[PDB]
Amino acid sequence: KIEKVLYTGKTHTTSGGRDGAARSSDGRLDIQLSSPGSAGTGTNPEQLFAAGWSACFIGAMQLAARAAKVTLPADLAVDAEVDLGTAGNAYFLQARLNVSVPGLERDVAQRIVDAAHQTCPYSKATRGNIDVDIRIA
Amino acid sequence: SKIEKVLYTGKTHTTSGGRDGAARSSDGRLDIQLSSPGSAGTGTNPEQLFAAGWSACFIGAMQLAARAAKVTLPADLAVDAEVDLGTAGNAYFLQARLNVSVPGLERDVAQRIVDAAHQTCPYSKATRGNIDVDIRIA
Repeated sequence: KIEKVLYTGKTHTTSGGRDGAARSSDGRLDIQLSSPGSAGTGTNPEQLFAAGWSACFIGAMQLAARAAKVTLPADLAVDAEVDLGTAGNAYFLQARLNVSVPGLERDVAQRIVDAAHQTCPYSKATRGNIDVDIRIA
Repeated sequence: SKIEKVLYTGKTHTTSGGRDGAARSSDGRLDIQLSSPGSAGTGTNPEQLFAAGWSACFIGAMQLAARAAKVTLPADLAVDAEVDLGTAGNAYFLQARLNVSVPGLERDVAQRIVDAAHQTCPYSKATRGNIDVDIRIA
């Protein structure tokens, strides 16, 4: 249970079927949507979740690196994949985050990635409910 | 291994500089700048992205339920989502509110579709028990 609310992201999302749209309250996000894998030019929940988790993960890595007095490489990146899949009539997500951290000693890099996976609120939100493979790539 | 068949994989490349960042999907369908919401930078953020993604996924689960029940959903269907980033102690957490608008649909049928979507939506499954989620129907 949150004690202090620091920021609220607000969106309005519409759909006419296969194609839709989502716009944030402040216009920062203004995107078209199309069903994942369909013919549409819009994005989808899997791409959105991959982007959002990856961003939050990098921020958590930066926090951890500060606490450890470690400088992260300029070329830090996360290549994420989020699958939609089924078992029977039931749908699930699963995720892979491949962290690119060139220049850091193995142990140092692993400690930072491990701290991030512990502190990242998206990682906390999904803990124990979906499979998540975090690797240094 | 909950998944037996993978239907779709979304792929992204994300970088940040700690003030600006960027995320781009492999097929360029998503191509966004990121900014800290504590700045007035024009980039988006993980809370907006999560709000949008869950909303999109929720609508898709409603569409699935409505199709099977032979229900026509309003063309002006909408989900208004809010995702809070908050703290307890020095630790960060999310919570969410989804407000579903289905103008013209009888409230009985709306409740059936919404209650079904919250059970079957993969984002709702992925977060179950870890964060507070309030679902309302306008």
